[PDB]
Amino acid sequence: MTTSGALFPSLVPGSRGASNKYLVEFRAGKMSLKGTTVTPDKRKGLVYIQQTDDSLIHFCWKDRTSGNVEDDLIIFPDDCEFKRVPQCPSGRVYVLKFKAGSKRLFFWMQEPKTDQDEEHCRKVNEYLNNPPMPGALGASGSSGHELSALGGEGGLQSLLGNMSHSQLMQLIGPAGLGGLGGLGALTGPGLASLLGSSGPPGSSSSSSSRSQSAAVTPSSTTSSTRATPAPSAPAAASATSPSPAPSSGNGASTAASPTQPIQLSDLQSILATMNVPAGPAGGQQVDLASVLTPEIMAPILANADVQERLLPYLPSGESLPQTADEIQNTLTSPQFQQALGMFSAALASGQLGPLMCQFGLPAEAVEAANKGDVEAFAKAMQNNAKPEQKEGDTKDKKDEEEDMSLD
Repeated sequence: MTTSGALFPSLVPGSRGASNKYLVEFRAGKMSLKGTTVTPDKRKGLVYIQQTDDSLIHFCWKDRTSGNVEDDLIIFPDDCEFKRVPQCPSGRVYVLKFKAGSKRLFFWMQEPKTDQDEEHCRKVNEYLNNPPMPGALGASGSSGHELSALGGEGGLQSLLGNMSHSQLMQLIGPAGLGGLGGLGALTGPGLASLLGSSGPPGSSSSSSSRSQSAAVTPSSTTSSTRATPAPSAPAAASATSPSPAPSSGNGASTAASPTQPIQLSDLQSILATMNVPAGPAGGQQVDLASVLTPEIMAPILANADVQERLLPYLPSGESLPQTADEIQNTLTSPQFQQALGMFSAALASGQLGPLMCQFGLPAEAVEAANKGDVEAFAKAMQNNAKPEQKEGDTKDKKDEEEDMSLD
């Protein structure tokens, strides 16, 4: 014997008395590449945020169709930023941008009430900014250097030595530059620190040595002004709340809105070479497939003269359709965007031009196609997407025939 047989304290207790599992949890889904085309993954999902035992932020997305974990990442302090997409009409689409790597995961909120929209964003982005007091960050005071940081070549120099005897002459320019940028900076003011750089009154100097205020006296006496002052109050025109409207960017719409990328043109180019199933010389290739849709492009891309310009410019890893009853009926999306993008490259060069004349496309598109104006070609085919009028059936103005009616 050792004890009794009336044992009870050998079944373990639980918790649920302020012992939370997660830092943040909310209903949201995401978008994914289905090839070159991005599509929403229209499952019910959950995003959640948790802390690691190393004291970093663990971010996770899970399914609610069966309940599976689908994606998870440990994120370092400041390494990501979560923001709402401004191009969204409702506001429910969001983006987690990774500042290292240039990766963007586009999310979409599946919470019904939009009253919590900014509240979830704030809670997420505060944990990405401020971690729950880690000690695993490291230290650097007078050490912390990598002696190579891997291999594969670096671009810190163009050549290690340049072979040039004639290297004494400087590059000649059309004007030059002076000392702008070497102004001296702030050294630490005391006499005007936060004052605004103003000086003392000018009423204290009253010597009266000169009193010149006019020289418009060629006849000497010209004192025709008897007793009529002119204060001259408005020295300049100004407004407290100006609001432009004529706003032009070289055209009254063309670049009048802000279209400048935040380095995104270079970042999307390297991503297209590294992992994204896109083209680095493209972007427009993916968009024009929504404008020049399969119904119009079916007999065009089914012609051999177009295929013989697409096929040799193909980068390998794709095989386009060859007949119109494939293109009009049997498609996904990426294959058509690849076809549209190789088409637009040959069109923009001008050499595809002659075929548009042979197919029988609109005269404004046929003109644009032979120049290489893909923007005007797309606009012409979008505006003239109709037959010989469709905005009323009353274009049938027959007024009888008497046989002798053909001349």
